[PDB]
Amino acid sequence: LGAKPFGEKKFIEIKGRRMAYIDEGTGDPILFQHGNPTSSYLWRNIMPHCAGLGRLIACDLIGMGDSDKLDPSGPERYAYAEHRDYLDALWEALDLGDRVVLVVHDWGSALGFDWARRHRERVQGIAYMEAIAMPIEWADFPEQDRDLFQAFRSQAGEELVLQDNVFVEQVLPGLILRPLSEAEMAAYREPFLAAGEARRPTLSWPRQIPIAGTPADVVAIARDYAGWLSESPIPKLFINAEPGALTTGRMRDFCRTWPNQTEITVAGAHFIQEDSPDEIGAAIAAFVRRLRPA
Ligand SMILES: [Br-]
Ligand SMILES: [Ca+2]
Ligand SMILES: [Ca+2]
Ligand SMILES: [Ca+2]
Repeated sequence: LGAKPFGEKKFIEIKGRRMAYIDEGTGDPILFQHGNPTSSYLWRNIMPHCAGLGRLIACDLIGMGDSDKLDPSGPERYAYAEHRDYLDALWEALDLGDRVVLVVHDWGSALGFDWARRHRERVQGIAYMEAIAMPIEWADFPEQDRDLFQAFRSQAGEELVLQDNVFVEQVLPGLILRPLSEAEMAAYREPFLAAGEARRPTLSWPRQIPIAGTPADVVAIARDYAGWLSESPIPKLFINAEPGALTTGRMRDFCRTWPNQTEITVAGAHFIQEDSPDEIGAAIAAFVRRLRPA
């Protein structure tokens, strides 16, 4: 529990942009990456469990958290390839070394799994949850939000997201089992208080999801790391959720097939970090300890 952020935000300029992140401690980094429509804040009650286990880092994706907005912004801004271009340069700047443990969720898993494949030699371990593990079909998508997501990927997505901020105000609270506090909702809605383009990142993300073959570039990237992950001996901690949301059904069947993997299930829907922060935190800290004996 806790509405307070973990650590203090530091800033660094990337491709003329300036991105925000948390960088606490020393040693090999334990990289936590949030997805849509959150920020580093999502890991505020989990990162504490890893204290003294390494350099704890949580980056705010471009256009998200305290990171700068891209401008001009529009229907083509914030696609996956653009977020990766900024995340790659941010991770390079932070001098992470070659024994990085990745802790990912949602789009962070898409970005994390991809970076991991491209930089496999540098990856010590991967702890993932409610992730985009492979390209999917609509039938694999959580039914309660299926029509809503098909709507984000239609001309109605602009009104829903840019005008009404649906992903932050409806999706987020809706996929967390416990009632959030006033301060916790403030921290999540802060980067998107302004109607219009400031919220563009939270609409471009659902349009990037590799569902029913589109978009093709993202599908290919996901087909890429899913293939790789299924055969990689890199240690993995799969934090499964009940009832879970995204990583259930076929995708979960698939993830349960990955090598050298430890699994645990915690209570939660999608943004499970809000429902079982300590169960998740404890597990990750244990995972890292076994990966870093001493
Ligand atoms: Br999304
Ligand atoms: Ca070293
Ligand atoms: Ca429908
Ligand atoms: Ca709820």
